[PDB]
Amino acid sequence: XLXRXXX
Repeated sequence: XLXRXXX
Protein backbone atom coordinates (compact mmCIF):
# COMPACT_ATOMS: atom_id res chain seq x y z
CA UNK A 1 0.00 0.00 0.00
CA LEU A 2 2.99 2.34 -0.51
CA UNK A 3 4.26 1.94 -4.06
CA ARG A 4 4.54 -2.26 -6.35
CA UNK A 5 8.30 -1.86 -5.97
CA UNK A 6 6.95 -3.23 -1.80
CA UNK A 7 1.64 -3.05 1.37
